Amino acid sequence: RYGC
Amino acid sequence: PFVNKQFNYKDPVNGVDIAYIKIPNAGQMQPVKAFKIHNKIWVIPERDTFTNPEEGDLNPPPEAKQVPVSYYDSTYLSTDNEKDNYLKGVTKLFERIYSTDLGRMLLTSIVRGIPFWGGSTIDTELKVIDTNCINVIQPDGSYRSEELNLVIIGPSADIIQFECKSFGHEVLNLTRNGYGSTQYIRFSPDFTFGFEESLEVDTNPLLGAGKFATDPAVTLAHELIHAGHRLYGIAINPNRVFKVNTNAYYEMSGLEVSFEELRTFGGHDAKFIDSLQENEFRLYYYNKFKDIASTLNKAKSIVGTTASLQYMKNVFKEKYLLSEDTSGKFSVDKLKFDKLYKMLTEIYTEDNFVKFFKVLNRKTYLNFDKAVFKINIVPKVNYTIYDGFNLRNTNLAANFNGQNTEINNMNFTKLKNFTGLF
Ligand code: NA
Ligand SMILES: [Zn+2]
Repeated sequence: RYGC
Repeated sequence: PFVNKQFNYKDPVNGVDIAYIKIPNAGQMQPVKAFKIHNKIWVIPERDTFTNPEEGDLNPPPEAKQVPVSYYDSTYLSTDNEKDNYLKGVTKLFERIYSTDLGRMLLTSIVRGIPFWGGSTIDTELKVIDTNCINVIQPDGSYRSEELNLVIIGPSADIIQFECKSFGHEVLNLTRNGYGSTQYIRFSPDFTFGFEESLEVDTNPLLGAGKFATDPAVTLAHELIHAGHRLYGIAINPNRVFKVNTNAYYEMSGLEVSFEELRTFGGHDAKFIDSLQENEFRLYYYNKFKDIASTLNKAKSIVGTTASLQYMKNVFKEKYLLSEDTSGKFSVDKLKFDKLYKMLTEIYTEDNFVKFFKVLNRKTYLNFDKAVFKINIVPKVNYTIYDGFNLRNTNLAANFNGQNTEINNMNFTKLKNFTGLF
C-alpha cells in the first residue's frame, strides 16, 4: 500500500 | 521479454492464456476475461468487486465518510478500450521491472514462490489449498482448476487504494506461517501520485501541490515486494506497528505505520524496526520453514494428478531452498534461510528499485500524499520500458524532467489535491  | 505476447483485450479466448475465469471468493460471480501474461501470473482488467463480497459497490455511499486520501470514479475501467489500455499498461510495467536485475530477481522469486500444499488433514498426504487456484473455462465450456501465484486486478471502489489481497484459511495464517497464498494486487497503471522534491515539504501535511509524479513502475514493484513476502509466508503481522515519533504531524495524530510497510520501503525507514523484534521475526519464520520441511518429510503420497509427489517435494525444496540429505530428508539450513529471508526483505525494497530505475521518488514512507494524477503510459511517446517518463534524447531525459508534472504537463492531469485536507 502507498500509504498516507 | 517477461510477457511473450502483446495481448489486445479483444483477442479471442482460447481457454489457455486468454480465458473467462472465476476466482474462489467463496461466492457466486459471473466469469471475467483474464490474461495469463507469464507462468503463474494473470491479469484481470476489471475493478475488484470479487475478492471481497462486501466491496462490490464502486460508488461512494455518502460524500464525507472516507479519508482525504481516496479517489472515486465508478466508471473507470468499464469499457473495452480502458481494459485494453489497462492490460497494455500493466504489461509494460512488468517489462520495465523485469528489465532491471533487481526486478528480474524479484519476479523470479515470485514465480518460484508457489503457495505451499498444506491443505491436507492427514500428514501422510500432500494436498493443495484450493483457494490458491482459479477456475478456467476451457474450449469445451467446462471448468478446470489452475494453480497460480499472482493476479493483478483493477482497484475496488477507492481507485488509489492499491494493495495486496489474498484469500485466508479457516485456521492457518497463510501469509505469516511460511505457506504463502495466491496474491491479488489491486493496482492501476492509469493513475499515479504526486510528491514533493524537498523533504521538509514532502513530510509536511500543509505544503506542496505534488510537483513530481511517482513512477508507476515503483508503485507496482512496491506491491510485488509485498506479494513476495506474502507468497513466502513471511509478511509481518499488521498489528506490529511503529508509533511514529520522528514526525510531529504523525505523532500529534497518533498515526502508526506497520513494520511490513517500513520493511517494504527499506532504506532508513527499515531502521525503525528495532533489532530485538527483527530477530524475533527472523526466528519465528525460521521455525515456520522448519515445520514445512517437517511436513514434507512426513508426506508419503500426493493428492491429484497434476504432478508427482517427487516433483512437488522438489518444487518446495527449491522455493524454500531446503537441504536434502541421504534419505532425501529435508531440513532448513540456517545460512540459506538467512540469505533467502534477507533477499525477500532487504534486497527487494522500494528504495532499491528507485536506484535501479534512476527516478525521483519519495525519500521516506513517512510523508504526506500531495495529489493524484491521471496518466497514460501506453504510448511510447509518453513512457518507455527503459526510461519511464524521463525519455532519453529529449528535454525530459535529465533532472527527472519527465516526472516533473509542470515541465511534462501534457502527461499529467491532476484529479485531486490532498494537501491541507489531512
Ligand atoms: Na492516509
Ligand atoms: Zn505498501
